[PDB]
Amino acid sequence: NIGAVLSTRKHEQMFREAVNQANKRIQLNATSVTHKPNAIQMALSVCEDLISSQVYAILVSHPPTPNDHFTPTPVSYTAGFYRIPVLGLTTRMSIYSDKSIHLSFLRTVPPYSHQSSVWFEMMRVYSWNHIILLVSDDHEGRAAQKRLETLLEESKAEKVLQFDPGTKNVTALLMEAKELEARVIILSASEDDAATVYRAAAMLNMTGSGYVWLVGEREISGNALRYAPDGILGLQLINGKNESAHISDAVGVVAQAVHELLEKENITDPPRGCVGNTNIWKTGPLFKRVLMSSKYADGVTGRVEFNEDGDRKFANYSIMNLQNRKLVQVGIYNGTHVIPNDRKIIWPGGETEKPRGYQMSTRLK
Amino acid sequence: SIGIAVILVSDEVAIKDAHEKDDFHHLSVVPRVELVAMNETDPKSIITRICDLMSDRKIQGVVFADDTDQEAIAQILDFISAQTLTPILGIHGGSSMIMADKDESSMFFQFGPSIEQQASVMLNIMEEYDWYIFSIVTTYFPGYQDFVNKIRSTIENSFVGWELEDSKIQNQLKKLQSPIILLYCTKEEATYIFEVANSVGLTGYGYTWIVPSLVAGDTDTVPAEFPTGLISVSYDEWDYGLPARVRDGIAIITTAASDMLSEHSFIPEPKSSCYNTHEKQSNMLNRYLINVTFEGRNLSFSEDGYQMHPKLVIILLNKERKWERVGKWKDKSLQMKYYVWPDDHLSIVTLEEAPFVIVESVDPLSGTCMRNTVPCQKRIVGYIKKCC
Amino acid sequence: KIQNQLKKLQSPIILLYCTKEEATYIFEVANSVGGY
Amino acid sequence: LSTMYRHMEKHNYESAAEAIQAVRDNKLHAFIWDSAVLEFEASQKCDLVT
Amino acid sequence: TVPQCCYGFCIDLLIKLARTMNFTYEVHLVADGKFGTQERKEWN
Ligand SMILES: *[C@@H]1O[C@H](CO)[C@@H](O)[C@H](O)[C@H]1NC(C)=O
Ligand SMILES: *[C@@H]1O[C@H](CO)[C@@H](O)[C@H](O)[C@H]1NC(C)=O
Repeated sequence: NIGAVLSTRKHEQMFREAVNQANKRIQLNATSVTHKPNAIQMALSVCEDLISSQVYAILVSHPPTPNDHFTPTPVSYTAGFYRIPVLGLTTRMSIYSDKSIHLSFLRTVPPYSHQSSVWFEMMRVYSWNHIILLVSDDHEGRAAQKRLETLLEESKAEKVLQFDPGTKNVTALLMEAKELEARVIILSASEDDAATVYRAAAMLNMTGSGYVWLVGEREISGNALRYAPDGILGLQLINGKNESAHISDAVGVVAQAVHELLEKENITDPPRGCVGNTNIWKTGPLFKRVLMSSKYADGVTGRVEFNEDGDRKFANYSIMNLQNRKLVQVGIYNGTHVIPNDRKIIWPGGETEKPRGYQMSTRLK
Repeated sequence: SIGIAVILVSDEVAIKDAHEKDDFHHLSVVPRVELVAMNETDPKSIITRICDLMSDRKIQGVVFADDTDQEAIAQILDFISAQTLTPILGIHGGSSMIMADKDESSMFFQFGPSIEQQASVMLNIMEEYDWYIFSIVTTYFPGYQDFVNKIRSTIENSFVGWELEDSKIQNQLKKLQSPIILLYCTKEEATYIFEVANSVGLTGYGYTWIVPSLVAGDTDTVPAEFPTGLISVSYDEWDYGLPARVRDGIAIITTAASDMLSEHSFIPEPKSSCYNTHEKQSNMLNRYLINVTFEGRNLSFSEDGYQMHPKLVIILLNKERKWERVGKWKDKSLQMKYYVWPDDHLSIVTLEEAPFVIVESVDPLSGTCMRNTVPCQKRIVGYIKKCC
Repeated sequence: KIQNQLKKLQSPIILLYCTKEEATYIFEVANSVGGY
Repeated sequence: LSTMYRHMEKHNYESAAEAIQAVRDNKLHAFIWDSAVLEFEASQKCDLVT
Repeated sequence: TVPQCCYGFCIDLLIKLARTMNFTYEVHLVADGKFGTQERKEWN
């Protein structure tokens, strides 16, 4: 309904193509497109663009900055200040869903706090027992640990649950894990923290000695793989690698929501100027409810089903095993079920069979 | 020293006079005097005012005040700290309210109690009322897990044990029918929640609901269908004036700056008046600004945005769209003039008569009594009720 | 009024005898309120 | 038993040995809820009755 | 933490159970000496 917002020229072209496709198939009006590389400047730039567009429609993607921590935060705050629901493309961050501070900051790609159901299904299929989970000191790690604990309540095991802020010298967690004698561990943190954990595990001579575990999608990066050993069963998004596909789905969802809301006669007029925005939007909750209720049968991302918090229940993730410093996609789990037997999983130790989680536990205090 | 300013969206002309009249015996460098006046509710105007203040002089911290009920503006103020690495102070209105899980690297100070403080106040009120919740009902809201965790921690720490227990919500309310009900939802959801409660019957004189700040932020235009008897917790709704709050904030900022200068020997200053001026030394002053003492009262606070001695008030909604301002929370102490709250009212005279009434002492640990006794309004030779 | 009385008396057994047209509203109210 | 717990809690002992030593000097009225050690104190010491 | 001697009914029962189950144990006392309680969500 408003002008498209994108970071790069290719993203702008993709957004324009998606808008044209939506208009070809209740009309989207656009006047100009603008963006800023600085978050502080972008906070005012997005407000100015929304004011000039005379419409409430904001949908941006994540910047290519390596940090990817607080660059889109001011834009999200500006979008959530009013009653203007927004949709994020290729924005997999669990910080937004950890506290739900924003009004309707919904992303098609599930955040890092999700995918614990896939881990639970894998553990049930492989009958894994006596596993521990390490969560980063950030809010995203705490939320992921809480979700995993909630989904593991039939039991689980005595997880270390170390804070792990990301210090250079961190050996207490490794010592505790060795003492607990847990074959399967679940670690999810930042790239630097994951690299430090892998280095500590390698220095302990226990990374590939009868210990086979799995890792999340947060640490899936080239830098982490350069130091991590083989035999790691990481997770990857089904279609989150490229953002050129989610833009079409977002445009279609926005068009469907606009068509659904056009029936209602309580449509408000956004202010022409940003300064003259004393009035508070009141139809925003209704639009958010309509968007949550509305769903797409198919598309680039397939079936989309918003959860209670507003997260798409795609439940699709590809499991990649590490062998000879190479990633092999041995099937993919869709709908939180078993994955196809594309390739045989090989443990880092060298045994084809999955080692038992509760093994080598005789002495007790 | 500090180029703080007060923005009123209301005149507050006495704030500058109070700040100037404040002594600087313990202050190393006298602060700069600057005031910014604007009437807008947009991020662009706030950004322009901040840029103008930074260009005029070194702010190193600003105080924001507002008259609207939009608390989210305070959250934007937190982002302002992320754009300046400087503390932001609140006086009244949106800035007074404290957001949920707003703690981050950027420093932010608010005069409103957090979720944990509100839960503690509600628990103290329920202990004074000698009633128990015995019913768990929480709607889908961002401030849900924190409130439940705080309530669980409070009931676990407390020596006295606590009982634990449109069609779906009505059935849940009927199954969990209790005289004390805790709820947290938005006003739009509260409109249907009140109707559901009235239909079920908990809105009558058989149960009471507690909505501290979720809906009853300002109970001046309460709906007619809203049941009478509910109470709310506010942060100096009609007790602390805006100029007084501004003066207290200025004094706290000056004391924090003096402490930082004493502990670091180098007062930080903004690089320039640009958006990315400080994009290139900020935690040193934040680590000392938390322990701030001014006006003969320590204002120590944590990253959650609480108060060491909050001026919490209790408003009791009535059937005539009126709320009682009686209630104080000085020095984290519980006291009120309506402790005994409700031809169903009777007065019974009771004497000692040895074994029939042998209890004559009240536990001073919290001012309450046991779970198998009653209050006894003894004579003045005022209303100091003991345990019977 | 009727809903409050129905919710107050949450007995497993409820007896009612009236005209079907009037009984329909009572049954709808009881179902909305809510084993028994 | 709420009235028998809060009102009579400040006199508790953190260890059974301290309670036994206190009661051996007639400094304690009675001690209960320790049958594991009371089945031996009343037998070996034969100085108190249960 | 001087190593003291642990013997009696409970120690003998634990030793017999360990011998029957072929388990290795390291018995030790508790510095606090409390029997266990739930003080202020965590067992202290
Ligand atoms: C810190 O010191 C060295 C440096 O890595 C390391 O070997 C050691 O285990 C660390 N100790 C602790 C307690 O972190
Ligand atoms: C604050 O600092 C003063 C002295 O600088 C000290 O006496 C006081 O204990 C401190 N308070 C806190 C809470 O750290």
